[PDB]
Amino acid sequence: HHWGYGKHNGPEHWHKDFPIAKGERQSPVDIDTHTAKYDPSLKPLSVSYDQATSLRILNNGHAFNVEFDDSQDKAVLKGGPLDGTYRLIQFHFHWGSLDGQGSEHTVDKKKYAAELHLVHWNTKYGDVGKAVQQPDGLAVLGIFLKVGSAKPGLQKVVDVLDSIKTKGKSADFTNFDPRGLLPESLDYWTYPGSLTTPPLLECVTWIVLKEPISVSSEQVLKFRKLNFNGEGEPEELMVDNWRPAQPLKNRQIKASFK
Ligand SMILES: NS(=O)(=O)c1ccc(C(=O)NCc2ccccc2F)cc1
Ligand SMILES: [Hg+2]
Ligand SMILES: [Zn+2]
Repeated sequence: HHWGYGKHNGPEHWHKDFPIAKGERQSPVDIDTHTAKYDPSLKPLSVSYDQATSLRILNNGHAFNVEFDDSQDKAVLKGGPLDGTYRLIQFHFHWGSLDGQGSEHTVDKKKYAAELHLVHWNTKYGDVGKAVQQPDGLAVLGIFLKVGSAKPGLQKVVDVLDSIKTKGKSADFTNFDPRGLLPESLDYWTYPGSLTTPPLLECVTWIVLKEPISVSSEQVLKFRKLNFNGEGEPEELMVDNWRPAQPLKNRQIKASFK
């Protein structure tokens, strides 16, 4: 039926309705640090989230998204391997039922507890709808989460999860600063890829940060209390909403550091 992460409609079944699932530039991938090429020509990342305007948070049945006002250049990503300006439209996470899994990307086969995706779209295309149809329409900043100390900046997100427990629920989420979710360093790996959920469009330039952020066990626990199902339907805990690593094929992962 509609896609999910369960036994009968999970990643291994997506190819039936979305042929692109077996394409040439699918994500996520495993980052082999020893074969990644240090590219000295990669420019540093430029993150300008000072004028970011969050609007709401919603449970779309696959994860929870915090949406931002992208009507104009308020929160943008430039530099790195990007040509142009990409506006932040939303961010979400992928997590597991256990601390030893949750990330989509792996580093030397190592899985993290979760993964944050800050989704941006190329402004030269006018709207996200057009951007998804282009090979460089999207730029997603990936940040690994590992369990340890608490992340203050993540707490506001954690506190409101009860208001959006089931599919379809949304809550006003204004004045949230995404800068509180960034690690100290902006060193990254980059490669051409795709959305990790259907439609699985290959329109993404992936930028994965080397340094994970730490979140407390209690914070991740709250992610695990969300529901895939809507109100009044049988409870299915939202956990393990991650796609396993895809083959790298004819691609090269570049690194901005050595
Ligand atoms: N996990 S991830 O790769 O960062 C990712 C980022 C954005 C989307 C998205 O916008 N989906 C909706 C959507 C997009 C395009 C066409 C139809 C849709 F429903 C999905 C996955
Ligand atoms: Hg595309
Ligand atoms: Zn994602």
